[PDB]
Amino acid sequence: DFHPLNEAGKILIKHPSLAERKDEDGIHWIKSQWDGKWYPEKFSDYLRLHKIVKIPNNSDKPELFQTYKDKNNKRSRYMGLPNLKRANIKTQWTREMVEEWKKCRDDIVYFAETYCAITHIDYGVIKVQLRDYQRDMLKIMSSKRMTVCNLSRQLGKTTVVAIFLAHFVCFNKDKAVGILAHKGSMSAEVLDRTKQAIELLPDFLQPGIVEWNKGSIELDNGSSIGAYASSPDAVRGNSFAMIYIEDCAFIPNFHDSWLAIQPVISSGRRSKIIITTTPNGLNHFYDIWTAAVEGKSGFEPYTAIWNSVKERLYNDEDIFDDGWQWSIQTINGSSLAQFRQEHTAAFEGTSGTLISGMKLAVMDFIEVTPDDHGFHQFKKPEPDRKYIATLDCSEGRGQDYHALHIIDVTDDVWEQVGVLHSNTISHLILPDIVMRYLVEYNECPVYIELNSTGVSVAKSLYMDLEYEGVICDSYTDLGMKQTKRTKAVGCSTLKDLIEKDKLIIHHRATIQEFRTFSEKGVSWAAEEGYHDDLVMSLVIFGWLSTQSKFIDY
Ligand code: NA
Repeated sequence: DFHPLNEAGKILIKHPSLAERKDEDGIHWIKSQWDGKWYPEKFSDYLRLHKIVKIPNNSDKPELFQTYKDKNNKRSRYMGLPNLKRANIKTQWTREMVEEWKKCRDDIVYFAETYCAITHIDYGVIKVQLRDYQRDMLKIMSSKRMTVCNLSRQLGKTTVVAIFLAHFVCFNKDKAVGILAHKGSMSAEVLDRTKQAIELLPDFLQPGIVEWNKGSIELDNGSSIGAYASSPDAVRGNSFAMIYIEDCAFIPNFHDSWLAIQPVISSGRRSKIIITTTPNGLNHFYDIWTAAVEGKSGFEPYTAIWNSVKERLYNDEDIFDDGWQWSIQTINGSSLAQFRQEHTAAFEGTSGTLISGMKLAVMDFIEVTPDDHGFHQFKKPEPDRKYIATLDCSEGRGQDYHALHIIDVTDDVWEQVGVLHSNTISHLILPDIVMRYLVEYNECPVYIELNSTGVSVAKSLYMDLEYEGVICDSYTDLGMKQTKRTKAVGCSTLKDLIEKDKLIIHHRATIQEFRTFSEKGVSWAAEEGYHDDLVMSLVIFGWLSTQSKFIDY
């Protein structure tokens, strides 16, 4: 029957068959369902697209600063170690060098792809081959002050975490870094890798080394990296410019250590903080991730799981299968319970759904016969009652649906009184159709999602049909402008509204879409083969609900 992962009726992985194809540059490509990128059919073709680059051995030519290391001059070497340079050596800055240094300074991906190395036994010093997830993480950790990663296990995260920590200390002066982990030996392992990165850097990017031991390093610029077992002592006692928290979810009695962290980041001496971990049930981390993902804590959420290692997407026969058999083989020889625990970064005591099943079980519906159009009337319009309409237009039409909700806003408890749901109505005749329902419900104001179709619909209502009740956040944008944050907090507010019983949903298909509107880290969406149009239209309302003008349309 099912692919192990697809245990219930729900599809968590699509077969290679259903994947989009493409023939280009003499090779057969297959689109991956995890990132929507094109991957060659043959594994051998993937390798000649991600081939190894040797960083050549340079003690000879100081002119070639990109690779130059003064390894043979022992006086220049820190403690006679070839890879490390003595503290306080004056570098001879040429104009080229300054530009390249500065380039690395504010382009972390370039620095990571050009200068970070691993020393291979067969090919010598080679460039680290970054992965798309790692690249994404570098950008985020760099551009944002506070970042939190919900990763799976056996992703080589440390490789990227090391590169970043290296980049920080090598291109910032007088900056103290503290790595915090459950055990101090864990955080010692992290900086070991950071040191493995630092020691392979060319002279011009390598600051001189003052201290260089297991639990601590210090550079001649003033920057340091300290390995610590997580404690409230470590945070208060030190003045950190950056705090990296390793395996955060698996740190017992973290609440006090976390409270010690607050003043260090939150208004605030204002320092960077990077958290990376696999999840561990509904503990303190679930609260961190949720606050980040709902856009409440200023943290930038990021997530990556097994499929980010693209080697797994090619089977034993070296043909692209989008991780179909690797996943089967990894499920076997172990357990589904363990695969979720090891490879999926899912939280234990919960499903993905935005709305808790605890709430989705209590939710009753009102069965009604819809119009010629897609309109479901739950409660008739009443004179002197305030209504609010939200519209998520298709694009689209199956693909997906047009979704209009009408919400009775009069009382303290808001009620969904009408829903238009259609994949048959053209967006050219929709404005009129929608209007008669808006006009039926006491000249109901409407907040339209400004997608390609929405913008158009907004025009027709406000201008062509001269409807004076269309809500706009600006004069260029006649509806809800789509942003990452609007969706995030719209979902967050929708969750609250629904669960605290401020918003009452009557439409069965709406409640049913909530049933499969779940985690699509770092956001929420509909899972395979489901629609989210009805939910997404209510997200619009959620976001509108937070707006001051709404506090009484
Ligand atoms: Na308005």
